[PDB]
Amino acid sequence: LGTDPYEDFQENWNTKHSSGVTRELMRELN
Amino acid sequence: GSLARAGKVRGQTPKVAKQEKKKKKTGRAKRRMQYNRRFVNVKKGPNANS
Amino acid sequence: GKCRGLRTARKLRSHRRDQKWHDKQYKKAHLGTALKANPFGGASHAKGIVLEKVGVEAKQPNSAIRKCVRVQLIKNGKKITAFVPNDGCLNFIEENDEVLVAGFGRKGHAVGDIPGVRFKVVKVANVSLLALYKGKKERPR
Amino acid sequence: PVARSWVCRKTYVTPRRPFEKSRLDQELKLIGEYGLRNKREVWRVKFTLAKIRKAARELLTLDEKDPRRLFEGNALLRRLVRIGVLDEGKMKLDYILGLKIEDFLERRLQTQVFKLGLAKSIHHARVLIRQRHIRVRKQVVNIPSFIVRLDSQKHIDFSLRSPYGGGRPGRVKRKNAKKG
RNA sequence: ACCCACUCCCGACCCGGGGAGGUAGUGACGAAAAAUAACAAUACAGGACUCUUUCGAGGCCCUGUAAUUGGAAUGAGUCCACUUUAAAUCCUUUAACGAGGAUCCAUUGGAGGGCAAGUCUGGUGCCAGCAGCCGCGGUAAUUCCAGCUCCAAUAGCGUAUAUUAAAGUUGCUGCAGUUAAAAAGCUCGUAGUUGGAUCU
Ligand SMILES: [Mg+2]
Repeated sequence: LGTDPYEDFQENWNTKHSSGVTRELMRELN
Repeated sequence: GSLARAGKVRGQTPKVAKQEKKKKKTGRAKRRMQYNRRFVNVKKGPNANS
Repeated sequence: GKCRGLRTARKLRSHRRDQKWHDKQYKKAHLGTALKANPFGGASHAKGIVLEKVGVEAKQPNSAIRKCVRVQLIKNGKKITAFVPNDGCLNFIEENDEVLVAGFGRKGHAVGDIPGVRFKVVKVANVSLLALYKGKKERPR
Repeated sequence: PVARSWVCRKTYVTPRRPFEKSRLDQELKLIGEYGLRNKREVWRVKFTLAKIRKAARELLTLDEKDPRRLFEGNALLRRLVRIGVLDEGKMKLDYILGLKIEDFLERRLQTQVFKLGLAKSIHHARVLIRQRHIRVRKQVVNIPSFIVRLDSQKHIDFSLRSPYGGGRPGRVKRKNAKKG
């Protein structure tokens, strides 16, 4: 029960933290 | 501009001392610790918080 | 297309010679006008004397005051502007001081917000700015 | 003018990409398995293997009965058999390209003294060798990267003048004996 | 700074001389090897692995806060002596002393992306500053100043500059010219470049 990388990326793909949310989602996927 | 605010935040920051801690291994024994930590005994990162 | 004969070496070599001068890196290196206009004269570092403390306002969208210094070079008498890198490092420099000055990372190009500045300070009065900033050495008295 | 020699080499090459995640994991596994000190000790063996593969690829482009191919192919194959990396029954120039870094890392004295039961781990072997407790054929060796020749495998023993052989006890046992 | 002991040269010369040359001093230009710990017993965060469906037994194998215990091993240093050498120094060889934990204490750069590694906590508030490039900072800053933690190389690691690769962005191999940079307004014409079958 932590944070969801999918939701994080979908909500912050165009903000300042896009480069970090992409990295976290890639870590979750692979 | 006006050269009168130089060093502002560096002089404003409160001074905090470093905590004394046990010394770090060096050389062949430091790189053994990383191997044991990452491979033999184990989607997140080494410095993940919470 | 291009000529492809067995007796074409002179044509190929002369055409390559002529067309290399349209490469701006090659022309800049091999023409000699960019070596005479370089204040350092081909050197990586140079020493100079501080004339004045200046403040250069940054280019938009940034809004700040980069703290630089005007320096006259000892070996040729030319005048340059040098950026003082870290936080509060302008407080270590005083007028009429001798400073060591280096390039600023882009081979004669400006870097970042700072407009028209190609140089940075490394040492003041034979003390590195890093040692002064980290409190390893102090200004001589 | 001096009577000096200026011939020297660099024994390693750095990787082109400094932060390749797959290569960082692969190299630390070798470091941990063979008890190496730093990444430079992997790039050295890897350089030596790279130069061996490059000579073989150059010989393999000659005629099968080229006089230089049969002279420097036999020499390279014999050299590889002598240290124990290549097999006796595989002396063909195409089996050099099947060699791996792990083959070369297994012939180190540090690995061998551990695999012969002298040391309790690969890190105990390192200190045992560096502390002058091991000899190979009556000669004391304290270089962990000493590549063991095949007909030297049987002559790795404890030093004749060490507490683990027939030597006197070290300073600590002597000092504690007089403590009472 | 020391010496003609080595390599050689010169002279009337087996004997004399040589800042040639050799030896020490300074020396992180650069290159090679290689310390900064190892082991055992304990008890767990524990982990796999065998049996008990399960509770559990684990002495089979493994990692770590171990401010938990324990003696075993060693240089680095101090320092007899020999050895080295023209005389020494250094290396090598050997008696004696020499290691438990703020020590006989590893550093240099980083933690948004390129590019490995924290939207942690405190301060500042388009200021100070960071930033090779994109960019960060306007009161909840993943980027500044610090603490903690983390990672890259390691007795080394940053910066400036020249240069090679990357650059099939100088193209012989091997690029382009309708619209992105670009075919002369058109034709003649010398040098240059290139030139159809065909002979045993
Ligand atoms: Mg990353």
